Amino acid sequence: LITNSYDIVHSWFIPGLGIKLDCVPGRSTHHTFFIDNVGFYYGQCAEICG
Amino acid sequence: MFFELEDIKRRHSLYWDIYNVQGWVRRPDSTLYNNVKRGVTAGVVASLVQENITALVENCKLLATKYEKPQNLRQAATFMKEVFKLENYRKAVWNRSQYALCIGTFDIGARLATFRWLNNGWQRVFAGFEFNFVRKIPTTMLAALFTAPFSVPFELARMAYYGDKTFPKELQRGYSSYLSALARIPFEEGPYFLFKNSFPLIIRNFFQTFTLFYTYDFLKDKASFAWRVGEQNEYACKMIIAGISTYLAAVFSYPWMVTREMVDFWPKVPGAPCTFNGNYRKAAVWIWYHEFSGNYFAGFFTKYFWKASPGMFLTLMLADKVGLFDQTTVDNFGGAGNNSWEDTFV
Amino acid sequence: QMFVARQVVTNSKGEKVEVLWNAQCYEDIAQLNVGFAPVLESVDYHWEIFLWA
Amino acid sequence: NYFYYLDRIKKLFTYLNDLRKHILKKYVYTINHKRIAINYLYFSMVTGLSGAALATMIRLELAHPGSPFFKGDSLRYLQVVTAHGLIMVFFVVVPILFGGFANFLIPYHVGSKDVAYPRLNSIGFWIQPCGYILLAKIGFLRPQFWRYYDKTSFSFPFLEKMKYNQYKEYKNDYLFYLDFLKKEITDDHSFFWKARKVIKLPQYSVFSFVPLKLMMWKTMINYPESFWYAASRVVQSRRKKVFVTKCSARTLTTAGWTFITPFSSNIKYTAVGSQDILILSVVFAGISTTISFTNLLITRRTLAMPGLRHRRVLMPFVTISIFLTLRMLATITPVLGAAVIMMAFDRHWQTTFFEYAYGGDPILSQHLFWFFGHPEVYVLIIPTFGFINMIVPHNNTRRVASKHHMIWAIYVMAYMGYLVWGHHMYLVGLDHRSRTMYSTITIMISMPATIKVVNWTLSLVNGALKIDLPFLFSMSFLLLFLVAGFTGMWLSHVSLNVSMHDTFYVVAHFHIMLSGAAMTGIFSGIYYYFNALFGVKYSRMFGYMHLIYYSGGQWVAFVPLFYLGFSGMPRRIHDYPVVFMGWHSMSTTGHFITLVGIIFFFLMMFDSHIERRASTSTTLGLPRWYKRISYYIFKIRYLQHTKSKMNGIPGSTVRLMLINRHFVEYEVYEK
Amino acid sequence: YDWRDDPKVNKDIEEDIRDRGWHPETYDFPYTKKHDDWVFDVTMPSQNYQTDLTVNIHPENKKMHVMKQVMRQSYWDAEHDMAHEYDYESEDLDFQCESFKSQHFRKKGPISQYLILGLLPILYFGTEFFYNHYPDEDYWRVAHPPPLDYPDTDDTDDTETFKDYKSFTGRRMVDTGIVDPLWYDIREGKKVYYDWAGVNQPMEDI
Amino acid sequence: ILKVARFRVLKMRPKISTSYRPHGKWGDFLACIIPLIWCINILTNSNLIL
Ligand SMILES: CCCCCCCCCCCCCCCCCC(=O)OC[C@H](COP(=O)([O-])OCC(O)COP(=O)([O-])OC[C@@H](COC(=O)CCCCCCCCCCCCCCCCC)OC(=O)CCCCCCCCCCCCCCCCC)OC(=O)CCCCCCCCCCCCCCCCC
Ligand SMILES: CCCCCCCCCCCCCCCCCC(=O)OC[C@H](COP(=O)([O-])OCC(O)COP(=O)([O-])OC[C@@H](COC(=O)CCCCCCCCCCCCCCCCC)OC(=O)CCCCCCCCCCCCCCCCC)OC(=O)CCCCCCCCCCCCCCCCC
Ligand SMILES: CCCCCCCCCCCCCCCCCC(=O)OC[C@H](COP(=O)([O-])OCC(O)COP(=O)([O-])OC[C@@H](COC(=O)CCCCCCCCCCCCCCCCC)OC(=O)CCCCCCCCCCCCCCCCC)OC(=O)CCCCCCCCCCCCCCCCC
Ligand SMILES: CCCCCCCCCCCCCCCCCC(=O)OC[C@H](COP(=O)([O-])OCC(O)COP(=O)([O-])OC[C@@H](COC(=O)CCCCCCCCCCCCCCCCC)OC(=O)CCCCCCCCCCCCCCCCC)OC(=O)CCCCCCCCCCCCCCCCC
Ligand code: HEA
Ligand code: HEA
Ligand SMILES: CCCCCCCCCCCCCCCCCC(=O)OC[C@H](COP(=O)(O)OCCN)OC(=O)CCCCCCCCCCCCCCCCC
Ligand SMILES: CCCCCCCCCCCCCCCCCC(=O)OC[C@H](COP(=O)(O)OCCN)OC(=O)CCCCCCCCCCCCCCCCC
Ligand code: CUA
Ligand SMILES: [Ca+2]
Ligand SMILES: [Cu+2]
Ligand SMILES: [Mg+2]
Repeated sequence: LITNSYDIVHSWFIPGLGIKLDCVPGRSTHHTFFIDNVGFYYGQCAEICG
Repeated sequence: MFFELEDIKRRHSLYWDIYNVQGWVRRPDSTLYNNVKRGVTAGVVASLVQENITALVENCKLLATKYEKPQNLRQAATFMKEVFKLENYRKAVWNRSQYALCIGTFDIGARLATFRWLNNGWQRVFAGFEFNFVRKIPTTMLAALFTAPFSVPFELARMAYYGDKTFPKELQRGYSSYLSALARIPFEEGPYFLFKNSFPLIIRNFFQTFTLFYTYDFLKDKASFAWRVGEQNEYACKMIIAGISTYLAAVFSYPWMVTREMVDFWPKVPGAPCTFNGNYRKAAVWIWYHEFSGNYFAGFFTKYFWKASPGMFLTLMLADKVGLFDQTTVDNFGGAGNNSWEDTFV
Repeated sequence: QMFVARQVVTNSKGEKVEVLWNAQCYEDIAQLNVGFAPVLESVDYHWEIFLWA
Repeated sequence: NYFYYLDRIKKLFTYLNDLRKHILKKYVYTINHKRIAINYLYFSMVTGLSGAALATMIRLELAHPGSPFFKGDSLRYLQVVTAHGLIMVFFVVVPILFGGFANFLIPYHVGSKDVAYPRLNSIGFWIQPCGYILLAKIGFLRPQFWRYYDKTSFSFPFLEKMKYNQYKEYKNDYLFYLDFLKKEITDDHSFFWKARKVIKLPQYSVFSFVPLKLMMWKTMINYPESFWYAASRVVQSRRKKVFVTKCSARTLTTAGWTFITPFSSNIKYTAVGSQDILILSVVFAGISTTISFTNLLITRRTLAMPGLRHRRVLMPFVTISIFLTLRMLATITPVLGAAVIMMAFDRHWQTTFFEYAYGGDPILSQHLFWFFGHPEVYVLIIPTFGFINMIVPHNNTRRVASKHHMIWAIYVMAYMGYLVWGHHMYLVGLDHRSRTMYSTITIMISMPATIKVVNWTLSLVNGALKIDLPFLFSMSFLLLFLVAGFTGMWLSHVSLNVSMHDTFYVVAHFHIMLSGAAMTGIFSGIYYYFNALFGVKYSRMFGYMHLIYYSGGQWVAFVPLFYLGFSGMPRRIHDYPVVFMGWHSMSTTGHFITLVGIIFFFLMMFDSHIERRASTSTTLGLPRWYKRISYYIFKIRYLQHTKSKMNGIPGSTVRLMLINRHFVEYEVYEK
Repeated sequence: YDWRDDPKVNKDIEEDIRDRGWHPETYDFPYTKKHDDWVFDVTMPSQNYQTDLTVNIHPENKKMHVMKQVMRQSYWDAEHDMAHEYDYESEDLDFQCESFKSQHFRKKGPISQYLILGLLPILYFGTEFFYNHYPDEDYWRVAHPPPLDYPDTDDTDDTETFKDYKSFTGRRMVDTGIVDPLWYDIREGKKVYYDWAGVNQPMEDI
Repeated sequence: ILKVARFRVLKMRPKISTSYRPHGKWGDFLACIIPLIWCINILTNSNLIL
């Protein structure tokens, strides 16, 4: 997963998987994503954005 | 127009909010007839048990002062049987039963009716715990103050009735019963004879009713997580909450009643002015500012606890059963919950 | 609150002298009761702890 | 005399004028440290109430989903949250400790007539109000002050100047002015409002929609006010829907108390307004701090009594903790100032310090802020440990356990907190090498905290305990600290921190620390120095009520927040999934319980002054029983004092008989 | 001398029992009066009975004495204190005199202002919310549902909802139980909520 | 907790604390075993997930 932001810093958060990725503008952070089960997960952004 | 002050009536325009719930809405059952009926019913039943217990305990003490207390179960059984057949016990039960009817109908009923009137409309939060309980504090305080002095005329009439029985025949009024004494005292000694120096009773009643109704209402909702999430026994939790409520009511009420002992019963120093000038209010202030709590907490159980607490505990259980502490809870995202349904699912 | 005890002791020169035991505080002059009366109550309140600097 | 009544009035005027001069000289123009500290405490109460009010707004909004309080104003909620954080941190705890306690206590604990800079001490106090107002009222104040139902179209056309721009050219070039006047008049010196309501009246070919209040110029001409009354709440139409926007400009918000860039440092997202005021106010607060620790630190170094110049051990623990924190503030204040100044330049001058496009480093802003950020919270807490370390030995009649080790325990935390600022930036994307270093040092910080906990516990054993309200607050402080620190140690768990970052678990963690521990310590000191501050003994009754309700509220308010954090609720969100209704209602309930505790505290102070009774030291002049002779002296006087206090109540025999034969209500007599 | 200020002569002065034996006007500033000393004959006899075999001490038989109230804090004297603090500007040398009486002592004064201090949380919160009407003028008002089809149908939609419930689809949905029963009835030009809806009736349009 | 609340009050059994100053030299090291184990457990569990 390559996380990035268009305008400001956001957070790609999935509490079910326990994954929190900060999408920072101007960066191409690479993360490892491995879901070891069949499931459907929801999420909400976890960084003040506006 | 009618007198110096004018009650100006004004009209206003429409206003509405997003949410129509969790505020103040008067329940349909909150009416003068219904609230008074329920309050009187709960008070009378609680008072009857309270006075019967008080009569039984005092008769047992009276019998024990002349005979050895029970040594085993068999001696206890015969002791109770003898107490029941005592001539004094039967008369005490009859007179105190009348006292219960008057107190439960004019004092406990008034407290419950006023509390329901001022606190029926406080809705609770759906799928949650009622917050902003501070809003209910003024209502309970208003009810407690309003109904505080409704018991003093009866209590003084009770004391006058019993105190008359111990005088010689020449100096004895000769009251037929408590009701006769209550109906005669106003015309003999005057209405103020039933209210003079009533501060100890008034403050006692206020601190009893306020901390009993409010604490039970607060605890019965805030502690509901025990049986709402923990799957605990709801009735057992309510009984425990009622037990806590009555115990606090006794603790906060007894110290103000101790002023009677300090002012009148404590021996007076020869030649020196009275420590409290015969004023109960000043004695209560002294108790309030006294450093050692145990000094004025002595005799809490032997003197006051069992004469008041059993009555208060029953009143809460009876009031809860009839529905004096039941509030209305509705979903805030339901049809009537809010006026904006476009964001209840989106 | 001024002195908590007193004693009379004969020093090596043969003269009897009076020794007084001052009241003390736990490292906190603020808690110390600065008073000039044989009274436990803290009656005197001083705006200037060091009047003469 | 024929004017005896007038003469009495003349005396009253003289008395009032003299009192006015006395009050100004003694409470406004004074430089006395004790008076300044007392004024600091009263200011703290006002700011504390303001912070409490902001907290209440947050809880009411978070009570249940759907924005019951702000009704969709996400921007307004964010401003209120930022105001709550900044006010509580820089204008509640800091004034109480470094403003009231430090000014009141440092002269006592160092032996100085006054601070080294009495002028600066007075200056520091009188500068606080402006910063407090700026950071506290941002929730109320917006650049777009008007509400959504204000018809700004009735006032903006008057403000427009391009309408008369055609006349500007001829005001300087008269050559063709006459030709210009010969044109056709269409809208010169006139306003026409297009129809706002559909009207079908064939009788009239034109309709008037001028504002009603602007109908007649005979009254407008002499009225010295802007034409806003016309547009201010003149229409009954309203829409009570959450999805209806209340602020047209979506950028009129705040980036929290952390100032995250580029959101905080770019007008495209956080437009001009509250954000800029916070930036300058933070720099303003930093300079106020610069005056504060400069005066106090030099006071210790230059005016400390002989024998205490360098022996930090001898001084009371609160003074030791205060001085250490002041040194921390000096080290970290410049870093915050530089970061905040750079934010101001980027917003206005567009220096692109935090713009990645041309070399900016958005993460640099977080580094500089958190470099000061973490030492700040350590600065807030370290002074709190002092209260328990002084109160417990005082009431226990025993020396504190390992005072030297506790001093070094706090010191190691002080100068090792400068290398853990990055645990607030684990997920930002920094290198793993730095990430591991921050985690490793952060967990090691737990050890010195454990040292203090064991020392606190050991100070309660094998002593003469004198239970008092300050002692009870100390026990409540200890109980809250144990959970507070333990939760923080879990946050050091890197894998758990990934899920718990920017969730309510962190919110729960530092509320138990700040709201729980720091405030309990502050209240513990207030009752410990109540006689020294107010000159009268406190009322134990309302004091007990304040302790029980305040302590209870903090637990009920913030313990459920841990459950929300585990559930996965993010932070700074005013509308949340329905599944969080249960615990948020508990959290709101706890806050109201805490507020009830605050009510008792103010009633306690009011009741105490009503009592207005001289206070008596509990030690009776024997703080320590180092020898059996001292113990006997205390026992002899203590028993004598107890007899005098008991001299006015009946003996045991009289009391028992009165209690036994109290009942006098019987039916039959004659035996 | 004035008998109006003498409690013994003037019976209108309400004596404070809690301040018996304490006269703030008689304090010294600095206080240099001794009011406590060894007290005996209360429970411990002053005489000697250590070896008296025929005498046994019974502390339970304690005679009651005069109540000893806790010392009252000093009360300020406005005229005296103001003169004491008063210093002549360009006529007084800037110095501290040797006498310790010049120390500025704190004396408690009027207690009325502390009532506002006790009620400050109530006053402050009331000002913050009620006086400033924050966050709006409708949050703290008693809630009233909108009138029928007010302000517009797109927002209220009472008539369409009423028809939907009364339609075939509405009855089926209520049968499923997912949709709760209708909570209002459209009377002759007015909307009336059922008593079980738990909401006040809509305010009159005037 | 039980001992302090039952006997250490002035009423029951106060103790004459004659100790002037502390003399601990390595109690901190001994006590820090427990938090040390906490750090080891946190590091071990955290790293295994990482
Ligand atoms: C609803 C309001 C809700 C507000 C909620 C607010 C919440 C927040 C704040 C809460 C705290 C508030 C505290 C207030 C200040 C209290 C100060 C204080 O302690 O000292 C006062 C006073 C101290 O007097 P004192 O000089 O020290 O004398 C000491 C003696 O021991 C005792 O004194 P005494 O023996 O010399 O006098 C006893 C008093 C006894 O008075 C009573 O029992 C009446 C109740 C009020 C008594 C309050 C004291 C008197 C105040 C002045 C006059 C009051 C008039 C009546 C009330 C309205 C005006 C306030 O006697 C009289 O004053 C005259 C009695 C006349 C004979 C009886 C006739 C009764 C009327 C019958 C006809 C009309 C009704 C039936 C027919 C209707 C038509 C069909 O103490 C009290 O009387 C009790 C105080 C207890 C304080 C605890 C809280 C309870 C307060 C209850 C009072 C109100 C009862 C309900 C009536 C009002 C609402 C309807
Ligand atoms: C959690 C702790 C963690 C750290 C551990 C540290 C090491 C161990 C603790 C240190 C040693 C403390 C020793 C305490 C017992 C002293 C001896 C005794 O039996 O007491 C009677 C003794 C009076 O006897 P006396 O000298 O013969 O009386 C003659 C004259 O009356 C002179 O009397 P007076 O003028 O002093 O007036 C007394 C009057 C005025 O004093 C009061 O009313 C005190 C009010 C204190 C309020 C705070 C306590 C919590 C209130 C309930 C909240 C609900 C949840 C509670 C549980 C979870 C949270 C702890 O109180 C009474 O009428 C009697 C009070 C009830 C006595 C309780 C008997 C059991 C004591 C053993 C420990 C109990 C632990 C269970 C929880 C507490 C149960 C009470 O009372 C005192 O000296 C005052 C202290 C009483 C106990 C409370 C303090 C300990 C608890 C601290 C909790 C800290 C957190 C608070 C926030 C909670 C928020 C939810
Ligand atoms: C969340 C976790 C919370 C943890 C903490 C709380 C848990 C307990 C912690 C550990 C402490 C307790 C254990 C040790 C002491 C236990 C009690 C004891 O030994 O003393 C006995 C003593 C009885 O008198 P006595 O000492 O044997 O004297 C006899 C003399 O012959 C004649 O007596 P007298 O007339 O001469 O008067 C003597 C009276 C002198 O007067 C006093 O001293 C009374 C005032 C005491 C201080 C009050 C404030 C402090 C306590 C409350 C705040 C802290 C606890 C918070 C609890 C939160 C809820 C969990 O002396 C005393 O009572 C003083 C000593 C005992 C009380 C104070 C020390 C213990 C703390 C209180 C325990 C009871 C709590 C009840 C529930 C509390 C709910 C808030 O106390 C009791 O038995 C009262 C407690 C039991 C009441 C049961 C009934 C309550 C409901 C009413 C029902 C009405 C009838 C209908 C029945 C229906 C059934 C289905
Ligand atoms: C039957 C049901 C009950 C009905 C209730 C009716 C009354 C209302 C409720 C009051 C509360 C009662 C509950 C008990 C609480 C306990 C305290 C208590 O009341 O004890 C008795 C209390 C005893 O007073 P104390 O403080 O212990 O000492 C008095 C001795 O004279 C001291 O002797 P001294 O020679 O040592 O001192 C002389 C003078 C020394 O002079 C100075 O130090 C001068 C200070 C600088 C000049 C400015 C003074 C005037 C401005 C007020 C202060 C502003 C700064 C503080 C900020 C907060 C202000 C609230 O002393 C003062 O400091 C006196 C001024 C005190 C100012 C503090 C605030 C008083 C008002 C309390 C709240 C109630 C009114 C609310 C509305 C108005 C709020 C302002 O006596 C009273 O009953 C006085 C009630 C309060 C004052 C009257 C307020 C009436 C306002 C009407 C509107 C304005 C008209 C006048 C202006 C000119 C014409 C337009
Ligand atoms: C006074 C304030 C204060 C104090 C003292 C602390 C102290 C500590 N803090 Fe905290 N922290 C904050 C205020 C504070 N913090 C704030 C405000 C934030 C968020 C800022 C923002 O983003 O807005 C934060 C955020 C924060 C994070 C980031 C979480 C995230 O964003 O994902 C971390 C990560 O490790 C952390 C760790 C710690 C640690 C290890 C301590 C250590 O100092 C604690 C050491 C003490 C112990 C570890 C106690 C040991 C326990 C016992 C002896 C009792 C044991 C008993 C039982 C287990 C029953 N804190
Ligand atoms: C000292 C710091 C401090 C204190 C005491 C508090 C106290 C409280 N806080 Fe706050 N809070 C923060 C610092 C503090 N907070 C910070 C830094 C943030 C992060 C903001 C962000 O990231 O944007 C935050 C965020 C925050 C949120 C998150 C909002 C969101 O993200 O959407 C919430 C939610 O309820 C909240 C609630 C509360 C409550 C109910 C209290 C209650 O404890 C309040 C009760 C009142 C008091 C505790 C003080 C009362 C004062 C007095 C009585 C005067 C005393 C005077 C003397 C003793 C002289 N706080
Ligand atoms: C620590 C202190 C604060 C504690 C938390 C308080 C939170 C709310 C703010 C209240 C501040 C004042 C204290 C009042 C407490 C009791 C009344 C109360 O809480 O009011 C709430 C309630 C209305 O609220 P409700 O409608 O239930 O809200 C949900 C609606 N969907 O209203 C009612 O129940 C009706 C009450 C009527 C009487 C209220 C009188 C308040 C007076 C306050 C002081 C005003 C000072 C003004 C100064 C002016 C100076 C020029
Ligand atoms: C509510 C949280 C916020 C308030 C402050 C919390 C402080 C926490 C301090 C730690 C010690 C207290 C214990 C923890 C809090 C109480 C229990 C709780 O939070 O409720 C959850 C729990 C059931 O949760 P769970 O098992 O997950 O249910 C899933 C259902 N599918 O519920 C249960 O199993 C019920 C257990 C109730 C115990 C209450 C004890 C505290 C209250 C005062 C003492 C009450 C004494 C009388 C109890 C009578 C019970 C019949
Ligand atoms: Cu995107 Cu928060
Ligand atoms: Ca919400
Ligand atoms: Cu940190
Ligand atoms: Mg983040």
